[PDB]
Amino acid sequence: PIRALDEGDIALLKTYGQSTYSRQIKQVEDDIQQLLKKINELTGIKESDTGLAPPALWDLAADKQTLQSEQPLQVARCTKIINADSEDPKYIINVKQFAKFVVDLSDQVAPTDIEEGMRVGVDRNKYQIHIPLPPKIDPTVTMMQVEEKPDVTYSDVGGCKEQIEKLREVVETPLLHPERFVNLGIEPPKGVLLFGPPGTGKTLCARAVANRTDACFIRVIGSELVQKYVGEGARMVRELFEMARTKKACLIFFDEIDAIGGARFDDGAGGDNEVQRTMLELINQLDNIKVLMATNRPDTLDPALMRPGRLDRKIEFSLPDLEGRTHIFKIHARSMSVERDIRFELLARLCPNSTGAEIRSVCTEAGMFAIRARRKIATEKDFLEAVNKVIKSYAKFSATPRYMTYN
Amino acid sequence: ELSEEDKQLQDELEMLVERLGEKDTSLYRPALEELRRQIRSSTTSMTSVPKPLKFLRPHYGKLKEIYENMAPGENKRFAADIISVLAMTMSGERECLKYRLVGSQEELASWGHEYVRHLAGEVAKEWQELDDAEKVQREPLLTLVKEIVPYNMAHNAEHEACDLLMEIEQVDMLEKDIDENAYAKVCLYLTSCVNYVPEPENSALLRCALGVFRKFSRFPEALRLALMLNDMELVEDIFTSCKDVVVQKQMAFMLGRHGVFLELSEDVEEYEDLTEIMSNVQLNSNFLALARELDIMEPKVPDDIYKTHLENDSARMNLASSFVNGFVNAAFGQDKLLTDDGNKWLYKNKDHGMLSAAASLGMILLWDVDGGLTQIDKYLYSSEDYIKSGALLACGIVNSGVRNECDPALALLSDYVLHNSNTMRLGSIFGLGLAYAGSNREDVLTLLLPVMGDSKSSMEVAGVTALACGMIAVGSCNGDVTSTILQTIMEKSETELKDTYARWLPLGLGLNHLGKGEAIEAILAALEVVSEPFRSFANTLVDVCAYAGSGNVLKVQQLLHICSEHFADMGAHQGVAVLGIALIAMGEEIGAEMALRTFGHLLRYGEPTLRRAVPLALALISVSNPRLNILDTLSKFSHDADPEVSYNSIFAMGMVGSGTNNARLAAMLRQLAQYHAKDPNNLFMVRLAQGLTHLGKGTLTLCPYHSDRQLMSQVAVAGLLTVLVSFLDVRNIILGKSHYVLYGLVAAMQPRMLVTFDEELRPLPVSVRVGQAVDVVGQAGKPKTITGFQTHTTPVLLAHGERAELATEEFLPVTPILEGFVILRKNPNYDL
Amino acid sequence: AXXXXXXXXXX
Amino acid sequence: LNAKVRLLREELQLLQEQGSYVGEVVRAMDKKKVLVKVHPEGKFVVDVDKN
Amino acid sequence: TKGPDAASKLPLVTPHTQCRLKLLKLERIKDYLLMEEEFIRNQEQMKPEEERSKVDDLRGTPMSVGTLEEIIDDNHAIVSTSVGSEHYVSILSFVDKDLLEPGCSVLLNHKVHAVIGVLMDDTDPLVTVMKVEKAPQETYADIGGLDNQIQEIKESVELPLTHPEYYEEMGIKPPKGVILYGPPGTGKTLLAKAVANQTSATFLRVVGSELIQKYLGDGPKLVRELFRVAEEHAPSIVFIDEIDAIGTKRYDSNSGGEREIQRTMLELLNQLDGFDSRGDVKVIMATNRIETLDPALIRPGRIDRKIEFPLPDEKTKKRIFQIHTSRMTLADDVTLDDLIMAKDDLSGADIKAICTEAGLMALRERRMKVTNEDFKKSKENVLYKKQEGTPEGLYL
Ligand SMILES: Nc1ncnc2c1ncn2[C@@H]1O[C@H](COP(=O)(O)OP(=O)(O)OP(=O)(O)O)[C@@H](O)[C@H]1O
Ligand SMILES: Nc1ncnc2c1ncn2[C@@H]1O[C@H](COP(=O)(O)OP(=O)(O)OP(=O)(O)O)[C@@H](O)[C@H]1O
Ligand SMILES: [Mg+2]
Ligand SMILES: [Mg+2]
Repeated sequence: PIRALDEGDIALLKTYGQSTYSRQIKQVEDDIQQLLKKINELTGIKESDTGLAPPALWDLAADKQTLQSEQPLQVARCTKIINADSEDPKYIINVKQFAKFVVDLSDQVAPTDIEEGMRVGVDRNKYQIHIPLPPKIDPTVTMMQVEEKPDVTYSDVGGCKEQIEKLREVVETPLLHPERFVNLGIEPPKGVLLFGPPGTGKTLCARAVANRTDACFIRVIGSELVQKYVGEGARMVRELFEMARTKKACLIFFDEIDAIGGARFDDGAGGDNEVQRTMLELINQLDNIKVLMATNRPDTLDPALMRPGRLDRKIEFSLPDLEGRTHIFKIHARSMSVERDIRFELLARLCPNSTGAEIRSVCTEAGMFAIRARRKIATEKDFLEAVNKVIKSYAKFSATPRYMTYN
Repeated sequence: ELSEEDKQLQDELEMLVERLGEKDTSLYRPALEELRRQIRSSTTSMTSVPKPLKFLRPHYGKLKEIYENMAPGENKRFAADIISVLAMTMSGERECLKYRLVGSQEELASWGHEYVRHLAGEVAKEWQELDDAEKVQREPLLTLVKEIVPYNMAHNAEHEACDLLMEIEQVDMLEKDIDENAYAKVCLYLTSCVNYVPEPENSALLRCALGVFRKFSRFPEALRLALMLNDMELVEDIFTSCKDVVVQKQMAFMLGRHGVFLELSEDVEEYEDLTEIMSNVQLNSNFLALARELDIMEPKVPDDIYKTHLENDSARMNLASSFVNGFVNAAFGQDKLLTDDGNKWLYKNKDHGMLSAAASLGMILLWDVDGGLTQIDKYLYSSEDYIKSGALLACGIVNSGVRNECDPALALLSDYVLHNSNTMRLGSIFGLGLAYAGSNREDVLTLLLPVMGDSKSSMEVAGVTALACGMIAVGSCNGDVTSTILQTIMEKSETELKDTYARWLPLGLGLNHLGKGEAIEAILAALEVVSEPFRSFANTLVDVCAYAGSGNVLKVQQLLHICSEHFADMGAHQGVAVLGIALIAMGEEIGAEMALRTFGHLLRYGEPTLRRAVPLALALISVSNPRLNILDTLSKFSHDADPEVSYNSIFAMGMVGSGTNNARLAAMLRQLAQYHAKDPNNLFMVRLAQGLTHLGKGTLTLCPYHSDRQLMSQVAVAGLLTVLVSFLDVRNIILGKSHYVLYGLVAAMQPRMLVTFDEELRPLPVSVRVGQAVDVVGQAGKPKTITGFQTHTTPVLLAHGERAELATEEFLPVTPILEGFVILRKNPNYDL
Repeated sequence: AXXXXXXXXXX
Repeated sequence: LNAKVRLLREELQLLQEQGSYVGEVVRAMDKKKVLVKVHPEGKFVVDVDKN
Repeated sequence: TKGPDAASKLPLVTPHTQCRLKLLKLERIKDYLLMEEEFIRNQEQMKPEEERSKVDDLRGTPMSVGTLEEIIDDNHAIVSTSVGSEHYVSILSFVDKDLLEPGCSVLLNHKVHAVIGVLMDDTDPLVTVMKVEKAPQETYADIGGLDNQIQEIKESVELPLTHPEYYEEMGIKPPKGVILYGPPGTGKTLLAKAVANQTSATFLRVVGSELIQKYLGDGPKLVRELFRVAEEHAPSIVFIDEIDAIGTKRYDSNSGGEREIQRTMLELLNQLDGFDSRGDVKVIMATNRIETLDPALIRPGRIDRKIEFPLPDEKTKKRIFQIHTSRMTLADDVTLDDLIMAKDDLSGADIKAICTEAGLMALRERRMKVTNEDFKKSKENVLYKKQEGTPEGLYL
């Protein structure tokens, strides 16, 4: 018998017992909210300046001139030269998206200046080739190359000396001393595919190779190589590799190859094959240019792209051994305010089967225990408390009641 | 619909209402008795909807009229109770109140808590609607508040109890009804409500809430309020009434921390100790004492502060070098540059550079009339005796924040206040003002009198002169000093006013009238004589000094108008206007945080003159308070194109971070130095900002608020106002010849520490759970006033907005609010 | 086994 | 009859005016400029009528 | 670096008992608000040209927005129209040849395509709504218990912004990226809504399903945009709630649609710790199932602190009750311990339903004061969807 609240009932519930300030106070809160709403609207529109230059560097009189005499020129590409009589060439130009047109030069250009294939500027009206244009420097690809050298040096990469040595004989050694790889005539592996458990040093052994490069290091995002419009993924792959051959001593580093390196499968009923044809435009491309690749999950890579004709070398970044974990530790603790004595060797045996990063968080948590309690020196007792939270706290159950079997 | 119980009750009530149709003898006494039972039974129940009131939807017209005719005696009154109770559910207030007014009395408790409160509201509603035109209605309403208020006191409804009395405009009775278990709830409430309440009720509340603290012998609490009202007489009584010396001792330590001095009669025992405590001679020993435990006795050097290593000797930057070796090492008792090779150091400062460097000598050693005065024995008499003003500021600065029985400031300074050289006098009057700020001593005030009238004195001598007098009589409206200031201000000529330093003359007028908006009506009347612009400018600035910390939205609305206006003689009036909002609104946190939004609007929608004042305005709002939102706001304007805004923003950052050692502010400060390395004016003050952010290695705060941010420090608010307004024109004042004005802050310079001592004054290291303070107002029981607890072993430091509580029940502090030095009385209740 | 499949849209 | 024709004649004139584009306003930009996204084409920094 | 565009929170009014102290404090906020409106409105009214007007005439109306691609000469650049074409437009004088960068979104003249202005702040509407403007209203005092979990989430998102000295004075790098995981209804999102009401840094939010667009590149490109705005706005926290939607365990999917979601995880997995290390952009993920996230997305280095939120303990459940029965009106007989003590796995969202229900069971009997039976009944009425599932009396 859940009696519905009669209108007579409602009137009393809301007035009987009401604190005499209730109607007023609830009024004040309601007034504020509406007042805040109005406050924003009167000022919410904040001017977004549009990048105008200082008043001094203006030529407004001449500016009206450029807009009036000069005209917009569609940028096109000469795909062929008919050379009708060798005196009336009748060039064929591609307007990109507009159409393919058989055009003729405006008198200003020279017949010999427009060589087949070079980007040519046309006029909106008749499409006469008014001006040659510099070859295409991709706005995205050009930003890809690492212009600021990463600060991580090779002394920061610990416990992977044999894996770094194996990489230095494919990415550095055959690029600084191309004489040991010639005497025996061994073809330098022109690419390594770093694989390992997530957080073992794949991209640190990547930034490290960048700090000592002497080359042009291109950091392939993975995201940019998958574009909405069909084909623009492959068009980027070519425009990256093309940007490498032009440079001397270029290194390309495709981090997270899984993004655009998934095992092929017919899914043509969808845009996935768009990405796949971007890889097949990369498989063709791969097979002085060295190529690196990182993949925490190598098993999802196309068998074709892992063959020893494209990725000649496959470096496995395993979990560090004990003599390396005590070294990965000292690398991250060289700047910590630790007490001189810490038995890092001891902290290496408490982090069994622990990666090169979870060792880092043990060093980062160790201080956080030293900051929680106001000690400016991160003593050893903190680390064991650190290794309990970073490694053990998420390692397994393996607990006392079920661990009194091991002694 | 209803049920057998509900439908029958509808009929039973229906029969009773209907039976009153005629005048039968057994219809009025019988029926009204029944309604009395049923209505009483349901209403005096759980919050259950009062079924009698829901069923009873009748009209009282028949019974109201016959009420008069039907037995105007008891039978008449009975009907009133039934109709009155039925009125509270409906909307007949005027009739609803007047029925209990005329109808049967009985007692309020018999009806129900819900009814009682409703009569409470109507009684307050009627009393407010009843003006002084007639008290005949007041006696009945007043009688009602006699009974109802005790009803709330018992029923955990003190909030409504205090609320009920405040509505009536009269809150005396709480004195007689507060129980030993209630004064905390009531006393806390009034202190929290007093700030918001407007004049003059706010003042009346403070004394009343102060009174309640009296009835239960909670003496230290009465102290905090007594100063809040800023009335010395009530302070003197509590001083006199405190038959316990220990409470006498403590209430002097709170009297001292406020900078308040009352001449102690020799009849009061331990007069020297009370005088020495009040004179603040014992402060130096603790401060050095505090340092030894904290291990911060070693002085710092400018180079380490700036950290020249990380970044990728002009006279000016030397001043910034000289200043940083002031504030940073100030009050530590030792500096590594200004105490050993100072003659060498200063000699690379041209005139005003010498003035600044010499003054820092005194600020490097504050609160030591001997050590500093002896650290005041190698420069002042310089071959460029122009620097005499420099040590004179140091001479005056050392005495600032303290009072010595031997009156050193007047002695040394007097012989040179008449010194003909203009620079020699600048240090004299200014330094003297710092030393006796708020003293209001008639002698020094009198001696400063001829300085105003000394025509030979240059204007810069005059502007400091009026400022010096103001800083001495801050917050007292001294008739003699005001007259001297008021008489002096009128005589000023129009041409001589147009200079910047005339901007200081009105400042002195207000500093005399800080905290009293009732008496400033006249002072604004007298100023009307002088011609504009400075008539209007002084009027606004005098207006601001009147309402320092009042929380008066009215004046703020008045002040906001001036800033809102879009006009050069109008911009000085605006600039003081924006700084006006900052000072007025900076009492309550609710308003003060809101002024930030208004400050922000004045910058995006502001104009040249306003945009310069806003960076200063934020400085007063959060002095020594690194609120990230405000510190960020100063930064985004810390690179601004106008030189004035860039400087003011940089100075504001220094104030906001004053003594906080905020790493972010420092890192923010360092990056700015690199950005502005080219411009000496910016680099000087950005370097200065790093100087203010390390005031006393952070062991000091310029915050003008003590006592849980409740007890205002009048002398303090004088200082910050001088530099801040003086910063209203930085280039002529700050960037000009007046680098010394920055020493104006020394008045409010106070320590922030948590040193706990045993009952014998030995440092008693007691676990003190100290964290962000959380209000206990409106929280039932023993609410925790500290959050984000971080147990510190006293002594400890409390960044602004922090409170420390004695985590060990071993001791019962005499004063409830653990700020500054507190006498911990060993708890007799604690048993090991 | 039997696998239901989603799909994107190359513009 | 006049009032009816006026309705018909007016609707003939209004009905020759070209229909307007519909585009999502990404954001206001000043006070007399509002970025819009016309459906088929791309961004446009248009003005705003006086009404 | 535009600086932290922190949320806009009006000060807080406490007391909550609806006492006059409350009305006054709301009035004070209103008074300044009325005053603040006065200045805005009285600034346009009190407030009552030949250089810019010439510029606006050269630009005309409207002005297209395409992507710059090459600065051929000082006064010539190739700009791609909003359709993907190209154009060899002219760079006029008023434009700043400094802000003009390849990839920048340039304002183009409509008739004769010619660079006329550089449109910074072109962040998608799909990521500019991700920014929290009006700060949520649940302060750390509304979250009961969770003192060990709160501190863990206050040493990565609040402290590293207030007292940076501690961390840089010790050699740590403040932990950056915390995975809030636990059973449903424990307080994962409330602790997140509480860091927004205290933080002073731009608090972007997502729902782990917003950043999966249908277009092939729309997905990974929104994530690359969100971490571009968070970095742009200086101190920032990106709260990807229900992260399980995007970052589940990678697998060889025979469905292209599912290979684009993973191509979005492998972007959030590189926009966090990959080449070209991050700046100051903390990330707060939440998830009820930490057992399905990819071992890489929660590998220490991206999600440094895995705050685990267990079902409330007996002491916390008693504090959780009061935080939700603070504004209620309990009768003197309401001794909450009768309900708390039970071994029922009463989550923290269950506690607020045993509060909403016990207050609605009060209206049933026509009472705004909830007695002790109003909780006993409500506990049962609110405790379904979990019935009783356990082993039989096998174990003794
Ligand atoms: N073996 C290691 N030695 C030193 N630092 C390491 C090691 N492994 C991880 N780190 C730390 O973690 C950072 C990044 O880890 P790492 O480069 O292994 O990521 P990753 O392998 O790319 O992960 P994922 O494959 O999931 O993207 C390094 O820059 C370093 O700070
Ligand atoms: N410890 C707690 N203290 C106080 N309230 C709590 C607590 N835990 C949960 N709550 C309440 O839970 C309500 C909603 O739960 P919440 O949003 O925290 O869940 P969640 O972690 O987002 O859950 P889900 O896994 O469903 O996304 C909040 O309104 C809050 O009042
Ligand atoms: Mg990587
Ligand atoms: Mg959630």
